[PDB]
Amino acid sequence: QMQLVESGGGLVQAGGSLRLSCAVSGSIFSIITLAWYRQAPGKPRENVATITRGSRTSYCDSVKGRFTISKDNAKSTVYLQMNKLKPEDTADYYCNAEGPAGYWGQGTPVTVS
Amino acid sequence: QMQLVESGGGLVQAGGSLRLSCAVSGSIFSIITLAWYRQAPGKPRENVATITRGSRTSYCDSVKGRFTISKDNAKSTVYLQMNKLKPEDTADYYCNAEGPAGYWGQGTPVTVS
Amino acid sequence: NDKDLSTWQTFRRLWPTIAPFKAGLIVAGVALILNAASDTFMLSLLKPLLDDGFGKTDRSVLVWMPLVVIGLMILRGITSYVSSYCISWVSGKVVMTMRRRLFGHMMGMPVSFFDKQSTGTLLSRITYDSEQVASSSSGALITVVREGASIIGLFIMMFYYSWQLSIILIVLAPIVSIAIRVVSKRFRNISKNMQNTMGQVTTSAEQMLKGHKEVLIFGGQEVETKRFDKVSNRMRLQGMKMVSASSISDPIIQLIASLALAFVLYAASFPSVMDSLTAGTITVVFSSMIALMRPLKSLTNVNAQFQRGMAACQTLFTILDSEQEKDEGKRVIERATGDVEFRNVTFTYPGRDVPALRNINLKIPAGKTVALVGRSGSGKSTIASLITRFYDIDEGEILMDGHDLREYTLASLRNQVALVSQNVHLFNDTVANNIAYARTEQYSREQIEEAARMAYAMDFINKMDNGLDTVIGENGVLLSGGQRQRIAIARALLRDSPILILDEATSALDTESERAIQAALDELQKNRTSLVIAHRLSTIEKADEIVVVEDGVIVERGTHNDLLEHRGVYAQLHKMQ
Amino acid sequence: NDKDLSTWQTFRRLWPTIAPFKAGLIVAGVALILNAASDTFMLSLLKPLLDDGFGKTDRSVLVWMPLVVIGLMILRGITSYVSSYCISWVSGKVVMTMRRRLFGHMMGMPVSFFDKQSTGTLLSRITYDSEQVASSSSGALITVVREGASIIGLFIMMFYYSWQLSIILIVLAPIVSIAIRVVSKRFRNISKNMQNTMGQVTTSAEQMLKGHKEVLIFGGQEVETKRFDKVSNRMRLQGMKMVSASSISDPIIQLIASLALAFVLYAASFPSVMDSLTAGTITVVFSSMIALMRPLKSLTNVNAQFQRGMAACQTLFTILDSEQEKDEGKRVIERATGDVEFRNVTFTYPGRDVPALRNINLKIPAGKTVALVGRSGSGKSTIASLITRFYDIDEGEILMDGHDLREYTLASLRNQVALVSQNVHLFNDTVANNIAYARTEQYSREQIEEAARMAYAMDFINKMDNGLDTVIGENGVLLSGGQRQRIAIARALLRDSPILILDEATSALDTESERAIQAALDELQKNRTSLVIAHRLSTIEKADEIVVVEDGVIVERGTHNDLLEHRGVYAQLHKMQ
Ligand SMILES: CCCCCCCCCCCCCCCCCC(=O)OC[C@H](COP(=O)(O)OCCN)OC(=O)CCCCCCCCCCCCCCCCC
Ligand SMILES: CCCCCCCCCCCCCCCCCC(=O)OC[C@H](COP(=O)(O)OCCN)OC(=O)CCCCCCCCCCCCCCCCC
Ligand SMILES: *[C@H]1CC(=O)N(CC/N=C2/CN3CCN4CCN(CCN(CC3)CC(=O)OO2)CC(=O)OOC(=O)C4)C1=O
Ligand SMILES: *[C@H]1CC(=O)N(CC/N=C2/CN3CCN4CCN(CCN(CC3)CC(=O)OO2)CC(=O)OOC(=O)C4)C1=O
Ligand SMILES: CCCCCCCCCCCCO[C@@H]1O[C@H](CO)[C@@H](O[C@H]2O[C@H](CO)[C@@H](O)[C@H](O)[C@H]2O)[C@H](O)[C@H]1O
Ligand SMILES: CCCCCCCCCCCCO[C@@H]1O[C@H](CO)[C@@H](O[C@H]2O[C@H](CO)[C@@H](O)[C@H](O)[C@H]2O)[C@H](O)[C@H]1O
Ligand SMILES: Nc1ncnc2c1ncn2[C@@H]1O[C@H](COP(=O)(O)OP(=O)(O)NP(=O)(O)O)[C@@H](O)[C@H]1O
Ligand SMILES: Nc1ncnc2c1ncn2[C@@H]1O[C@H](COP(=O)(O)OP(=O)(O)NP(=O)(O)O)[C@@H](O)[C@H]1O
Ligand SMILES: [Gd]
Ligand SMILES: [Gd]
Ligand SMILES: [Mg+2]
Ligand SMILES: [Mg+2]
Repeated sequence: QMQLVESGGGLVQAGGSLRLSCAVSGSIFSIITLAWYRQAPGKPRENVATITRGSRTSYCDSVKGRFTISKDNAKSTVYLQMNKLKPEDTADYYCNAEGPAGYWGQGTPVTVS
Repeated sequence: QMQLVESGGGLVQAGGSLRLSCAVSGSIFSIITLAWYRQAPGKPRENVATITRGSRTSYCDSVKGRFTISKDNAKSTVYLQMNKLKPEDTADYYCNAEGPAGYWGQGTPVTVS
Repeated sequence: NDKDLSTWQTFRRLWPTIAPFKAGLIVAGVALILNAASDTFMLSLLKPLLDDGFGKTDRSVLVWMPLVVIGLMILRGITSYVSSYCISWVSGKVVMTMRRRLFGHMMGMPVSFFDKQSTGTLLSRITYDSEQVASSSSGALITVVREGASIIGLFIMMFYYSWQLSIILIVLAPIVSIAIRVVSKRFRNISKNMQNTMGQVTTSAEQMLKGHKEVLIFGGQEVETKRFDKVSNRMRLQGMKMVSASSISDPIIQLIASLALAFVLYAASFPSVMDSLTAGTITVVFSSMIALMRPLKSLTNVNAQFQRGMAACQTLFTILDSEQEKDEGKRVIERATGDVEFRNVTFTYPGRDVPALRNINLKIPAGKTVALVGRSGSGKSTIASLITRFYDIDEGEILMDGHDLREYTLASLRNQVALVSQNVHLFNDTVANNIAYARTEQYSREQIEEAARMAYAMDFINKMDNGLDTVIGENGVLLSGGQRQRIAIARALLRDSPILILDEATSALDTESERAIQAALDELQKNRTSLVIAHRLSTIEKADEIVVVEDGVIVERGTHNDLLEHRGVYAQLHKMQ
Repeated sequence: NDKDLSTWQTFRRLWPTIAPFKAGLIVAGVALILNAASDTFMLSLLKPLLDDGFGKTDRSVLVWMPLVVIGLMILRGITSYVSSYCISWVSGKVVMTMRRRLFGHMMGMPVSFFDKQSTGTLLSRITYDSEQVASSSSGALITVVREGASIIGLFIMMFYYSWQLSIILIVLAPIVSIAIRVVSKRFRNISKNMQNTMGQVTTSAEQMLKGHKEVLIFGGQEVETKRFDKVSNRMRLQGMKMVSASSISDPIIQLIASLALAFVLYAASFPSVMDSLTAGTITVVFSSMIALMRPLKSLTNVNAQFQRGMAACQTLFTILDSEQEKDEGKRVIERATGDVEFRNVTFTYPGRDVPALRNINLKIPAGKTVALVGRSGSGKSTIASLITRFYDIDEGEILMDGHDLREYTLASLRNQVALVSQNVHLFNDTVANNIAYARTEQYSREQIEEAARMAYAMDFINKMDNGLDTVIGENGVLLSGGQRQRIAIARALLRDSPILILDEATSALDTESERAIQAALDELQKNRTSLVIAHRLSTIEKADEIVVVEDGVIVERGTHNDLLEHRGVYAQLHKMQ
């Protein structure tokens, strides 16, 4: 059974930089779709970034140009890169494998001063 | 060879009523598409009304609600009905059978005071 | 249809086929005469052996008699071998020629013929009927000529020693002849019924085999088994009719020719016939009237066998003098200049009494694309099939380069058209052979690779474990549906025919694959006549003339933007897609 | 594969089949004994006729001799008829049983078997091979038993009058026997090669007939004609090999048995053998040698014929003891409760060494719809074919209602699935029969009309000149492509199966037709399990789970709106469509 675990950051100040990682095991990592979702305490899960086999990337307009999504096949690890963080980004971030109806990780909280 | 001849009106005052007819012979009149086009001295031909086998009608927005298009299968005659004419309608009106790449008639001029 | 003629009539009909092979027949006739002579002389040796007794007369003859027997056996073996080999050779050549003629005739039939036929019936004509001809003309024919020659020899030997008894043989011969007449007609009728039943058996097995998946998922095993039981029992019953006629005719004919044995015994008992000759002469006669009853049994049984092939030959002739694709056009066009014009054509399918197209005035100029759109069953594939002369129009004219299609040679006409049909059919060979199906020597492997790359098939071919040399299934079954479609597209693109017809050639493909194929088509067919039949409008947006068809009439025609104006049928299709 | 066994060995294998029909065989054996007795007694009548001379002895035998002859002929005819009829009857029953068994065996084979086979080869097994069995066991078998019985009678009559000459007959019999041994093996080998060549001939004719349109438009007549010439000439050459062996073996065996005639003449010439018996026995003896040489010729020629059927029987046995669809599940399900689950299944097609699906963890809950999307060649029809157990998975488990698919009876499993395949196959029958293909007695015509109306096929059926009773072509050829698709849709909808699979079931249809069909599917399949394979996203927008497949792996799954978020593969497909 394929399982995927997040290694995230903690509390960062406004305008700082962060990087989250997610290791996916039991997967055909070179083909499946990977994504980063976020969840505020009130609002439901919202897709933040998506990466696909051809390394094609996508992002929610409200965060395009700030975050980056990358994946290393050899390490089989997906990465989310944070730049110019804002207080509205303080939420629980999850990684996802192959679609919103697929597989999710534990998730890591991120707080912005 | 199918041929289609127009019987139109002449000069009418503003706000008047007119009715043009077109007889189509040599056609499968119950199925083919029929249309009324118009041409000003400067502008090219512009579709005014269209009627199709299921008696479904269509009209250019700038004239919808004023003209009507009808067809009598037994007489095999298509009809255009004019109501609340405007000076901008003064042009040469043609009937058309089965598409802009199909068959056209001689056409009849219509002038509005 | 086949009227029962006779044995002599069917051999007269077959003679033009057997004529090239006269020499083997002549040598086999000589061998048959020598073989019959050897047989008769051996059965005649009795009279010296009996009259010139073992001890009654000087032994003299007894000394050289064994060597005469062994030498006559030597000669008999040689002549029998030569006769059998030559007759079998001629029969095999005749059967191969008839098989090739039947194959060519079937390959030349019209499309409506195959629409109203079953594959199993024609395949039965190829397999069962011709193998009946072969079995008859090889085995039964040797048997009948050899036993006839034996009978004639015994007749000759008997008319010599005592004609007074050969006279009763003479009077009984016509009775046996007319009996064999009647039974032969019965045999031929039964054989024709058997041919038809075997066609039904083949049709049943064919339909089961080619619909195996539907049988499996809809649980059709009971129905198919019951059907096959019906046809196979009917085959058994007709074989039983044949056996009934055979085993009722053989004993009666042996009963008739036995009256000769009864008559010779009565003549011997009569007090005025004997003492003319030695005991040996009537001994030879009784031995030879007896001997004579044996080739009669052989002849009648192999006649049962032989009429099967006679009937199959008669069926063959009836098929071979049928009409083929109507081909009475002589001009041979080297390469058409694109233009195709329907002028006022009306078409009705055979035996359907309602037109499929009514008044089609459609122009396909050289270098241009016409896109046929319309709902299912409106008549687009019908127009496509009329361009290729699969069917012939009832009224109007279809012109190519200013001339009627029927004015052209069929082969010359069809060399101008490359067609991807709605229903893709592939052959059980390799990918390269499928792409260059009928032109494996004319197209280089580089040209085949370019064709497969224009059809977006080069990617999945390189993922096959054998490359372009991978064997695909019977109908490309070892491929996905879109892969089969793309292979057929490549097959049509390999031949830069002036007229290219695509008949929903993107139906099994995904949007990106169709976009790639459309990009390849753009440049390749910028100066080539093209006719595209599409149910999706994204495929045909750039076509020079879009034509909308409904119930077999053109209802609109025009370009994409002019048709998106004019707010007619095409506007509704585009809006709802 | 078939190792040449022997004639006796194939008869032992045939006995389980001939055992139900023992009574006819017993009566035919009695009839054969009586027939041989009549033959031998008739050929024995010489010795009274010669010893009790025409005038040398008192005329007391010749008066009643004609009536004896006619009565013995009467009896001979009756016994010959009975023997022939019963043996032919038993052979026909055996052949029909073998034909039915071969049909059932082919109907039970796996799908991969038909993928790697040719239809013409199997059809040849049904037609040519079984007709060889029939021809042999009917004609040649009667001939061989009757001539054997005749030979045994002549042997008996000869050992009686003068054993001193029967001794040389005894010593020559084994030589003739071992000769017939060797030639029979050669005949069987040639016959098997001929069977294979006939399969090739049928394959060629089949491929021509079913690809007739491609032959016509791509100009394949030369290639097909050349192919057929090759196979037909090979068939002729193998028939020539058979004839060579036949016409070389027959004269040699007749040369051997003639040494008996040479020996009897030498014994007669020898000065110590005669005077034991007067003119009479030795005349009967010479006449019996000359008679005995005749059934030998008949026996050898019909042995040439008979080994064909022996070889065909051996091939039949080899086919009949092959393995069939693996069916070792015994938990029949009356009606499945919808759920279908794939657990880490991996599938590789036979002889392809690269997986088509890799780790499929896919759930199809009861009452829900899963829509499989993805590019061509990604593996959607493979998943569909794994659900129906057309192929068996290599790793993982496919579960239905909590149980593995292989745990179930195949027929029970397939009664749960209604499938419209990517490649639509129809049967040459009426529209109603096609819709209710294997259930013509279970479904009312009202139910058939409701099915055809749910499939939007009711409109064009009412425009046919015969209604639902119109006969469609061999593969529905007398219909348009969308009409054939809609008929197959109606066929699948007639059976309210708990699991319905549509495999691009809107490919040949126009947008409005698909919308109508989709509306009908809405209400009918709101609580059925459904699996839809689509290349068009407008068809599958309401599906409960959309699953995107690529190269055999699930790359995304989710609902339409959740997948239009998440901006992944499905978002790109939707944007570009
Ligand atoms: C003196 C000079 C005479 C010259 C005559 C010259 C012409 C001779 C006659 C013509 C030649 C023979 C014609 C052979 C073909 C006739 C058709 C045939 O065989 O039909 C048999 C018939 C078949 O069955 P049926 O129901 O009719 O059809 C469907 C099922 N097959 O089955 C039947 O209904 C038949 C009855 C069943 C049993 C038949 C066998 C009985 C035994 C026959 C033994 C014969 C030996 C000699 C006996 C002599 C006794 C005095
Ligand atoms: C007295 C002996 C007692 C002791 C021994 C007892 C046991 C005897 C066993 C006999 C076995 C017989 C076997 C017969 C079948 C053998 C196979 C066969 O017939 O092959 C013939 C062969 C086929 O052609 P081939 O070129 O080899 O291959 C290409 C495809 N045909 O063709 C050839 O290559 C050879 C062709 C030869 C020429 C044809 C025949 C010419 C005439 C001779 C036949 C008539 C003889 C009659 C008697 C008179 C004396 C010779
Ligand atoms: C992506 C980036 C982000 O933060 N998003 C949320 C922005 N706020 C939205 C309010 N939305 C509430 C109702 N949504 C359900 C319908 N959504 C479409 C209508 N949305 C306006 C009302 C437009 C949005 O896409 O986002 O909306 C569809 C949806 O699932 O989006 O999420 C949502 O908030 C619930 C982002 O969408
Ligand atoms: C229907 C009713 C009527 O009277 N029309 C003309 C209205 N005037 C239009 C100006 N148009 C000039 C260039 N057109 C070529 C492109 N057209 C699309 C852009 N049009 C704006 C510029 C928008 C219109 O549909 O109509 O435009 C496409 C076209 O063929 O329309 O005709 C046209 O005038 C030329 C009507 O269109
Ligand atoms: C089916 C297996 C093939 C092997 C067959 C072995 C049996 C062959 C017997 C041939 C039958 C008799 O063949 C007979 O030949 C003569 C000429 O010789 C044909 O005669 C034909 O040609 C002559 C000469 O041009 C013309 O009069 C006319 O065209 C026609 O009668 C007879 O119509 C045919 O009946
Ligand atoms: C070619 C088509 C066939 C239709 C025509 C039939 C022709 C007649 C063939 C005669 C066959 C002789 O059949 C002979 O029967 C005996 C009966 O004990 C079989 O003997 C059998 O006995 C035992 C039980 O009794 C079986 O387990 C076993 O299969 C076999 O040994 C012989 O193996 C077979 O050789
Ligand atoms: N061989 C045939 N014999 C008789 N009628 C036929 C035959 N083929 C097609 N038809 C009918 O002729 C009409 C037009 O057929 P066809 O030209 O194949 O439609 P189409 O436009 O190709 N449909 P589609 O492929 O679904 O887009 C329909 O009513 C068909 O049922
Ligand atoms: N019988 C077969 N034997 C071997 N390989 C096969 C067979 N059928 C399909 N394949 C291959 O298996 C892969 C998946 O096939 P398939 O599942 O049919 O694709 P698909 O998703 O149905 N394509 P499409 O029909 O165009 O949407 C492709 O590489 C096929 O060529
Ligand atoms: Gd939203
Ligand atoms: Gd405009
Ligand atoms: Mg079509
Ligand atoms: Mg598929």
